[PDB]
Amino acid sequence: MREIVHLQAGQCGNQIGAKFWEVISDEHGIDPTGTYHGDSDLQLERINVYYNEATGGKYVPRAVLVDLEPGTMDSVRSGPFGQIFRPDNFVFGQSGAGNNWAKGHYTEGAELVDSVLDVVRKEAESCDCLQGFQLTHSLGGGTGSGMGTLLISKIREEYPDRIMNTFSVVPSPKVSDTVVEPYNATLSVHQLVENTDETYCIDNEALYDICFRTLKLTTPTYGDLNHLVSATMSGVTTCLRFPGQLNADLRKLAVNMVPFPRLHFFMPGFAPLTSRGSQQYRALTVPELTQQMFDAKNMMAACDPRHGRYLTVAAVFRGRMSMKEVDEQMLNVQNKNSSYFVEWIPNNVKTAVCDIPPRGLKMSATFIGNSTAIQELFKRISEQFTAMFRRKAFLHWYTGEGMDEMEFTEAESNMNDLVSEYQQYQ
Amino acid sequence: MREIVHLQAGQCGNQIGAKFWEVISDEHGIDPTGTYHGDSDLQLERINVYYNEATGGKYVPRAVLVDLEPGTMDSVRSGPFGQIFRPDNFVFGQSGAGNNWAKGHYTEGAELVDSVLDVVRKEAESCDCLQGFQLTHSLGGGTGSGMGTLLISKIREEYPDRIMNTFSVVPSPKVSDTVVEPYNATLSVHQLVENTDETYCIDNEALYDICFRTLKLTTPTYGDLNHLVSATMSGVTTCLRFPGQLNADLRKLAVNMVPFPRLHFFMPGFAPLTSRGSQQYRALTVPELTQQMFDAKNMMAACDPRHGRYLTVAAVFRGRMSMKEVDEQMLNVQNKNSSYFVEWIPNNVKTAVCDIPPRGLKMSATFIGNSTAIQELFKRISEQFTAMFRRKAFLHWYTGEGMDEMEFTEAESNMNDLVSEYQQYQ
Amino acid sequence: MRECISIHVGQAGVQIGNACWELYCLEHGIQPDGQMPSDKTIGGGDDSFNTFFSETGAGKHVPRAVFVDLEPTVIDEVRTGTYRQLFHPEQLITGKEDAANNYARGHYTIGKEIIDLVLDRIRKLADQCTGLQGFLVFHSFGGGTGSGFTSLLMERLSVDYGKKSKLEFSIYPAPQVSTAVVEPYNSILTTHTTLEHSDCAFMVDNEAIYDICRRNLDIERPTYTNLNRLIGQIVSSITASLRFDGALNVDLTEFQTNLVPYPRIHFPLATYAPVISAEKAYHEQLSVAEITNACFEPANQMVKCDPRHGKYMACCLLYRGDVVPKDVNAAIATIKTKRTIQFVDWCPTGFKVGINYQPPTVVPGGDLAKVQRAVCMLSNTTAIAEAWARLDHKFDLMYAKRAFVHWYVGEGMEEGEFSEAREDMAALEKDYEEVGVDS
Amino acid sequence: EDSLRNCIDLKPTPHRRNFKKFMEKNILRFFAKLVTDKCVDLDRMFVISYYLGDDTISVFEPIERNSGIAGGMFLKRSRVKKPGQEVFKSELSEYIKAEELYIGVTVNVNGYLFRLLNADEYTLNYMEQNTDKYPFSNLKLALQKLKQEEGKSRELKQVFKAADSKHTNMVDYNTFRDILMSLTVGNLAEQEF
Amino acid sequence: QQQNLYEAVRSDRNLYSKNLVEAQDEITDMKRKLKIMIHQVDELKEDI
Amino acid sequence: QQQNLYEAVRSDRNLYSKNLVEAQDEITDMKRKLKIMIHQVDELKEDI
Ligand SMILES: Nc1nc2c(ncn2[C@@H]2O[C@H](COP(=O)(O)OP(=O)(O)OP(=O)(O)O)[C@@H](O)[C@H]2O)c(=O)[nH]1
Ligand SMILES: Nc1nc2c(ncn2[C@@H]2O[C@H](COP(=O)(O)OP(=O)(O)O)[C@@H](O)[C@H]2O)c(=O)[nH]1
Ligand SMILES: Nc1nc2c(ncn2[C@@H]2O[C@H](COP(=O)(O)OP(=O)(O)O)[C@@H](O)[C@H]2O)c(=O)[nH]1
Ligand SMILES: [Mg+2]
Repeated sequence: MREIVHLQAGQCGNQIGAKFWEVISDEHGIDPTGTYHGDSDLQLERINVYYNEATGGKYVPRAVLVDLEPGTMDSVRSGPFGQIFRPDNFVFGQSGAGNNWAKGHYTEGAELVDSVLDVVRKEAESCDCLQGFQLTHSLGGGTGSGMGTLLISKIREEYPDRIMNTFSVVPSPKVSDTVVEPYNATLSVHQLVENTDETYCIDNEALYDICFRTLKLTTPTYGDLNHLVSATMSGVTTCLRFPGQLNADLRKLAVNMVPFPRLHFFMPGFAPLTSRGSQQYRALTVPELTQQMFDAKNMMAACDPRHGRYLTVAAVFRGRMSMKEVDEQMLNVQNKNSSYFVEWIPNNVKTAVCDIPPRGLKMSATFIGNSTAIQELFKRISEQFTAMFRRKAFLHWYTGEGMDEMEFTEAESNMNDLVSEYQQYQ
Repeated sequence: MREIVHLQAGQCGNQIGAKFWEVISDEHGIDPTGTYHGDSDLQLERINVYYNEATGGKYVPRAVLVDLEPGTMDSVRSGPFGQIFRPDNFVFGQSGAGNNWAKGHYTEGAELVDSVLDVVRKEAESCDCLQGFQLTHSLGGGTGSGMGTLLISKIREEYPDRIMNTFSVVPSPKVSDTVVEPYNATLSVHQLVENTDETYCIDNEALYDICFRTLKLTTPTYGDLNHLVSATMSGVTTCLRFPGQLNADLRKLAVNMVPFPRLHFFMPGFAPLTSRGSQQYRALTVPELTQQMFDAKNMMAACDPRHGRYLTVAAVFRGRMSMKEVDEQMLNVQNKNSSYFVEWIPNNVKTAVCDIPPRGLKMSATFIGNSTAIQELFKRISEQFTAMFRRKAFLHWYTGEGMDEMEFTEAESNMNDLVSEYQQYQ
Repeated sequence: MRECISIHVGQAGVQIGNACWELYCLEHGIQPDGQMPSDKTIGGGDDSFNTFFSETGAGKHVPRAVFVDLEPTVIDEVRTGTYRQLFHPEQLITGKEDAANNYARGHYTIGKEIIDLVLDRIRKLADQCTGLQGFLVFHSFGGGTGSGFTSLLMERLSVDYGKKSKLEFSIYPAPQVSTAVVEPYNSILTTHTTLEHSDCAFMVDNEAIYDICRRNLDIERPTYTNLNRLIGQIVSSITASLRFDGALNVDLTEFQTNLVPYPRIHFPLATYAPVISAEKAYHEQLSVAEITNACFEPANQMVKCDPRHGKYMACCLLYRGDVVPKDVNAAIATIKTKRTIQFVDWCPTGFKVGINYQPPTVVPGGDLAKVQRAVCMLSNTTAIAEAWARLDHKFDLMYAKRAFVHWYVGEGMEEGEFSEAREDMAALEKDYEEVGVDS
Repeated sequence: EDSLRNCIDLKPTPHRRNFKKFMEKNILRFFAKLVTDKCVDLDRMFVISYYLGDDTISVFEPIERNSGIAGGMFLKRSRVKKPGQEVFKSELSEYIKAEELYIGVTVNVNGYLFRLLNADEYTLNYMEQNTDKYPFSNLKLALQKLKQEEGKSRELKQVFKAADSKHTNMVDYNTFRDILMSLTVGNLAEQEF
Repeated sequence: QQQNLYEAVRSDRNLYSKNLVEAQDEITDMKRKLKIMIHQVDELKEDI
Repeated sequence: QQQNLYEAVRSDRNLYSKNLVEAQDEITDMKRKLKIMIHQVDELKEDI
């Protein structure tokens, strides 16, 4: 009906997508063998959106799995939900990109994209009515930042009348797991801002903070952080594959949250989050969900929203639940925090209501939000890039593969224009 | 009833016809003893097309098994299906040819041709209403190419109003397993294009491409290669043996594929080829079958149809289905690939359907297509002949057996005139 | 229905033929007595022995070869040794006086009195076999019998049987060491016969076997009793497709047309690989690519020349053992990629392969290891003209002082054959440079 | 065995045969005859050879004088499938006749029934030397199968003495057959005999 | 580099040719509509 | 040779795009003609 193609690049994109294909398989009641074992029939009426039918009742996921280093695909098949992925969808190279944007884009990631494009185009024609693309990667690496932005470029020039929903794991200063990623961050937002319509910035420091103070777990491994991300992955589009009373697809979110062709950088959220030891003492109510969507503690990006002003906010609700309490409290948070929203546009909040909550919960709410506090997210990368390009360091790895030094100046120039426009409209 | 007489010459022809007489024994339910062991009754309504009836409920193949060395006759008679072939159907010589067309066509093949006529004319006259002939041979060998071309000219002089189709084994650009095969093959195709109605060009390297890439197998023995050849051999006469919505003989395919008496070179293919891991995840569907047809990977000839363009296309389908997506999807690939078809003739593609699919399968389809891209095969053996003949290379094996140099020049001149008119319909 | 006949000439021939036939005993399981072992009371397992061994109603298998030599001393060790009951009492022809390192003694004066005795048994072995491809000749250049008697044997055999195949395995003189002095006389004066009265002729050099056996098998100080095992390992891989089943069989007629492009160009070259010890066998994996690369390597080359200085005209693959055809094509397509190996521009397809299923057997006390796959080269190249050039230069400076002429003139032959044999070769070397010249 | 690798691994690897079994491994030869309905043309003695390397069976018929048929070879070094059918979609690896061949076992090869009648002397030496695999070559168990009828063991002495008319130690194989089947125990198999 | 550019430009050329064929089809169909309502013009002229 | 092929294919692609633009311009022009004679239809219907 409205099919979404999922693309996975980089090691971070492969791990999150492996968690993403696990949650929606649990939501639709699909065992790791490939059959369907559920109770309600509503999980079967809308099944072609995320899964493809095969003979014998076997369901296969419509996804593309790409990475030059074949290290992570051995772990993907060895995981709990790894038998369902198609071996024709496992496209890999021979040598890793080595944390270099040059090798990931123009030398080693330049001949594998022919093989990636034929799998993507084959799965595109298999769909009945294509709805768009969602992709996951990391900006701080070589394969995900390199081939991800390459694949964004090559698909946008071939499918113009579609949408791109990018879930990018942006680097953090204190959780800096690389020393060269200022180069890769600046050289990927050049390709991101011109060929994407909706981009979700995810940080690791925000997720480590949430699992400490909100969930209260002392061992937050990557098998848990990807679960928090995968909740927002499955909650953004829950009105596309389930009934409700006020439905909203990804294009309706795009036209309600993107007023300008360059102001399309978001900040996600998910807020029925409780610890195990405090489940008994909390009332699961619409007022308590509304309270904890909007605080700075629950945002999945390392930015304080109170240092800036929101432009647009959208909330997607799930569950059998009222509407006056939704409309009053979304109006109440606008009236109380009047200084936290810009005054030149009214009704900044979009609401969508569904019918089916996820398994093991009563009601859910997914938060997405455009804000001008992403200036602090990109100002740090600016100062990192300027102080690092000033002495021309970490550069022979880039000029030894074909690119001139002028592209570094253009990436800083594009990004300086991006922080000019948000400050102008704040 | 219309019965097919099988001709099987050469060592290569013996190794592919042994597999050919295995699968139709497997499909018709013929045990190695010689009786019938199956479940249904419609397998026996038309079994005289390939099998002669005798006492005790026994069936022998309607084939002649011809070779000059007797080493591979003990190979045929002691195989898995060696006791079904008639002992009197083996014609053998004593002094082998040994990769020389000249000995096979004028000295060694001049005596055994009379004895094998007496075998075939005795067998062919016993048929009630003989449909036609079929042949398997290799162009690179002394027996199949030297003497099998004598048989081609001779039974054409004796049975004019018949049909004869050849599964010819053309050389490969890199795999080439002779040093003197331009002398073995160019003079064979000089005698072939005058006295043949249909020619299927089967190349070894294309089978190596299929088994490594499409089926993902690592040890492709000749038994594995000959099944793919034998699959499309049984796949062209399916409607002859079984009822369907629209039947088709070899005569019905010939009158739709060849528009002129010197344009009779085809390029076979087979659809259901899928790798084992991808068997369970791929939906066996009529658009999926026709998607794998026109891909240049699937083809059994060492030619690229993108370099040339098609002239006529045949599709013979197996399995109970609707005729809708056979009709609709071939029109789509006719309309999408506007530059890959001739424009001076419409409706180039012929439809045939059969009710019974092969064993262990639901739907199947066979590709038979005339193309101008086979000129690349003829020009490649043209430059190898030209760069060998000018300095009288390997000539004392050829001019010492009677035939003069004017035969060699006419072997070129007929071939250059053949590819001259191949260019004109492009 | 298929049979093969071998003729071994000279002390080299009768000594390589002993190791050639003990391996033939071991591939078919023939005991030195001449039968199947008496532990096995029912036999006739497969008629692969019919081409090399005869059949008697008492169960005895008799070989189908003949041994000829003018020296009785090396012949009668076969009569005295372990295999006395296996070999026929007549199939080993004995002379009385040796040719003594000469050409005229072996040709005109002593070779005549035994040329009729062998031809009776050659005819007797010819009407036993229903189908005969041809005759294999195992002769030596430096020997008196291998030069003089052979130069009348191939001449008389060509008119005894017209279109029968004629293969030669010649013990070529080594370019550096030699056991004699007058071996250029024995080598040149037999080439006039062999260039017109032979179909194919592989050359074997002893000193190249010396270094190969030393540096590869890790056996220092070898002996002829193990070199003949290596040569006898070469002969089995050639006739493997005739006896044993394979994916595709190569005949004795198949490669004689694919390695001889001109009647004056009938000198291919042999090479065997892998040649490794038992200790080296299990450490190194033996892929099809890793055994075909050493074959084209001139270090493992079995005649002392260099194809890098020359250029190939034809080649022949003899694959025997656990081999699949997929990586055979990947190997030969990789061989066509290196520009170090150079082919001529007029033979763009210079490959013929042969596949055999059964891996080679090993002998107790042998040097080679138990191997699962092997490959043999029969390649024709123009680098033999480098070896011929340094052979005639030695011949010309030796003839310039007219040394050793009296040993030949007084035997009966004239001295005009010395000038003709030098000149006929000189036209042949002119033919060798003209085929190597491209357009 | 070549196509297992597509689900064993994402990228296939060449199949690895048993180097150890090929390294230590002679040939076990059995005498066989053809078993169908009563037809006069089929009285042919075959010999079956188990190779013990690649686990492979080859059947051959020696050429017989003044016979109307001359079959040099029946099978060429190819493995044998038991008659249990189940050819396609078999989830397990296929069943192949292992090296379990006694005297008297009718083996169904390629639809042709072959009755084993005799073994070569090397084969019978293998039978008696290797007995953990073959309990039918135990002398101790062979005599334990006879010890169950000690009541008739006294009568068996007069039964033997009736045949021993010339006071010799000298009896026939067919006689030693017919007393041991006139016991009518039904448990004396031909291999134990 | 030249081969990649040539293949991409050839694919774009084939796409442009297909779009030209589509434009011709639209021209023909809505030309037929134009003829239909031209006949309507003639009918209403007869009505006047 | 590859440069010559790429430049010829680029010229052909530009020609095909130009022909597509011309066809779309014809589409728009007789769309304007269609709407003009539709206004004419309305006028003579008012006359009727
Ligand atoms: N490779 C190899 N070469 C051998 C062998 N036996 C002899 N030769 C060669 O034969 C040469 C000596 O000539 P002979 O063969 O002994 O002489 P002949 O053929 O008996 O002729 P006459 O001595 O005149 O009787 C030596 O230079 C060796 O190179 C052998 O077993 N293996
Ligand atoms: N939150 C989270 N971050 C991850 C995960 N896997 C990888 N990352 C991040 O990805 C970054 C490394 O990216 P990298 O694998 O080198 O990218 P690539 O080389 O292009 O594939 C690190 O900074 C990690 O923080 C995960 O499962 N969860
Ligand atoms: N496709 C295929 N080709 C084969 C097979 N066996 C042999 N060939 C080819 O046949 C050629 C040799 O033919 P040859 O035996 O000389 O033919 P003959 O002399 O007429 O019997 C080789 O180049 C092989 O590539 C087979 O089973 N399948
Ligand atoms: Mg001697």
